[PDB]
Amino acid sequence: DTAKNSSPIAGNIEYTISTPGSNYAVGDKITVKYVSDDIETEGKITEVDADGKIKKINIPTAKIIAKAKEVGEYPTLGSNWTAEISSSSSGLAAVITLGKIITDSGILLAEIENAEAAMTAVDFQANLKKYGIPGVVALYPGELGDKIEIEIVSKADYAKGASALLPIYPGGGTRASTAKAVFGYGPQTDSQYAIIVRRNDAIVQSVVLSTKRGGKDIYDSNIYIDDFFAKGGSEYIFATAQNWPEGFSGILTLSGGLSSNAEVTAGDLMEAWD
Repeated sequence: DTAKNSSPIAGNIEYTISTPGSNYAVGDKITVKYVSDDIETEGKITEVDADGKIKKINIPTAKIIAKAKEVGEYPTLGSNWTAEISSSSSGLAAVITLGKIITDSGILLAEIENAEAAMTAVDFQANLKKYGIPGVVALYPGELGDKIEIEIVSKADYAKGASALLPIYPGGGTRASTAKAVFGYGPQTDSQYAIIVRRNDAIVQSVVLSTKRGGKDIYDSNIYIDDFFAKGGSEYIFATAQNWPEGFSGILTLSGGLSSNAEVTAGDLMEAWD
């Protein structure tokens, strides 16, 4: 069929800011209802302009997806579903129109020598910005990449240790940060992020990398994201600094991994056996 690498884009809900309105604020809550009953109440406005016009929002999808599957509307959704901004907000007049649950990861990597071109392609990048997440994906295409989860902690949030409750994307909820428990040494600049890669409850990689060209670890090793990955720094994931949200901390669930039927080996099955 079609090969795809698991990404943080799949699993999100399409949205359009049909009318931006005005006087809204970041943090204003958003409710998604099904046939006029609350399903998800922890959506939020994530970007506004100077006049309070809504620019970006974030809607967690775990409860929406669970319900959609129950009622036979996954992942199309449709006109049974509505989004609204909490009545407590100062804003007015905005209209948010919901679409489907995204199943396309939006990315396929082949040889890591051409991966940066894929990672920085305009369509993929537009979706990273729209959903407010960094571009971190499974290195190899296939369903197995869905089992990779990334935990990312900024310098400011690293200092907080387990007091930092990290939001989980795109599903919702939070989880206490493990970065201070896992690393001896944390981010050294505000361009640096502790990245923990887990597969099947096991940390398979953990490293502090930078979104700033030229930044290095204590051994003068290059830790700028795109370089680190282009040079084969990971056997599990690939990433870009482009549109990495400044100060991002959070947990990324990857999905949408898909194999080309002809390319699957018995080895891939063994590796999936858990």
